[PDB]
Amino acid sequence: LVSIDLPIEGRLARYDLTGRPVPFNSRDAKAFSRVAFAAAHVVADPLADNDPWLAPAIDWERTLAFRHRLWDLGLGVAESMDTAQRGMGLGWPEARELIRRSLAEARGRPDALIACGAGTDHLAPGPDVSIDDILAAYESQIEAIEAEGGRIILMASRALAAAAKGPEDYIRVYDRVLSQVKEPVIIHWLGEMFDPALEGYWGNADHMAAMKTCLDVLEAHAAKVDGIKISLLSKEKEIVMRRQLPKGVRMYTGDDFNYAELIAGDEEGHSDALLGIFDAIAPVASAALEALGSGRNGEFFELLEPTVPLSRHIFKAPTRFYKTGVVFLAYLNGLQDHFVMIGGQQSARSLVHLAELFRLADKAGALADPELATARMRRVLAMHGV
Repeated sequence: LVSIDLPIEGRLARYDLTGRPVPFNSRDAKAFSRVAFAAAHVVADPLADNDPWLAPAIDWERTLAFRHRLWDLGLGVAESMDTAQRGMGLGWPEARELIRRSLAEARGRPDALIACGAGTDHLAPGPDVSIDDILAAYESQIEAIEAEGGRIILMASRALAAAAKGPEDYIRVYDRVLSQVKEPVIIHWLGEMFDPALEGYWGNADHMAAMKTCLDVLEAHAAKVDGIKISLLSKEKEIVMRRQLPKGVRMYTGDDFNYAELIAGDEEGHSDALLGIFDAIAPVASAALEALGSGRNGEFFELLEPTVPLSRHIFKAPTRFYKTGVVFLAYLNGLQDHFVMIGGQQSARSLVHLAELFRLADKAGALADPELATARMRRVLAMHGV
């Protein structure tokens, strides 16, 4: 019986932990009936002589240990993605290095699925940045990744969102890029709540009309496109899109609010998964993907539905700070020994939010080690003078 006093409404109240941790169990992806990636976070080095809001310092050992944890659970790894703070703390040089190390770890394992974010993030949006400049940016990163034997997740581009004079520029850019990739790609449609500089991507401010342009690209280069990850957090928009998708082009859900419903699917289809939440609830997701693969849909929901409130909390407005809840949860689970983040983002959620995160994590069976989680929460409260 573990109990802790936690902040609610300016005051402090008893919370008794009541969750049964879902036990960590090693698993092979073949036990699943879905293709599931976790977009994995980065562990900062808390001893480096960096300026924390200006430039990052990474703990490689701790960062790579977390990729192995994901591979162990059968989950794939989506590297240097939005969850690894790409474009918002993690520059291209550090992203390229993380990609390089992770690929090398992967080849060291029989069971390591991994795909690497390739984009434009080394290029500043500019009033005279050209389409050619943008193609050069994409191919530069794409070639860098392919040289390390990586499959690509094709990221949305900040410079293109600012240079594009309509839908036709997206068509041309993705036409050259996709005809020049060497292997099937997963296209990433990242919404503005995650990246405000990706405003009106595909050439329209309206998501329903931007969808049209996006669908057109996938039709045009279907063989070169393994899938699309949508991160708009609009569940109706995903369902409508996954039904219009070409033969052999997968729908990877990016919807951390609605993943359980979407992964299980409807009477028309399901979607696969490429989720930042799968990082934070890795053990549970694994256990549930196994149940789903065993046609045991009841246990799938029993395991996953309790995480859903935790997830909605972690990704709540302002949503771009979800990474804080993810790394805080890693810290509670002892996957790292500190709560220091690239960009100094440990501080982007209130204490009240971190305490609520702890309760929802408890009730979702997402605290692997409740006693350790509780001690760590206590150290965090003490630091805040509680």
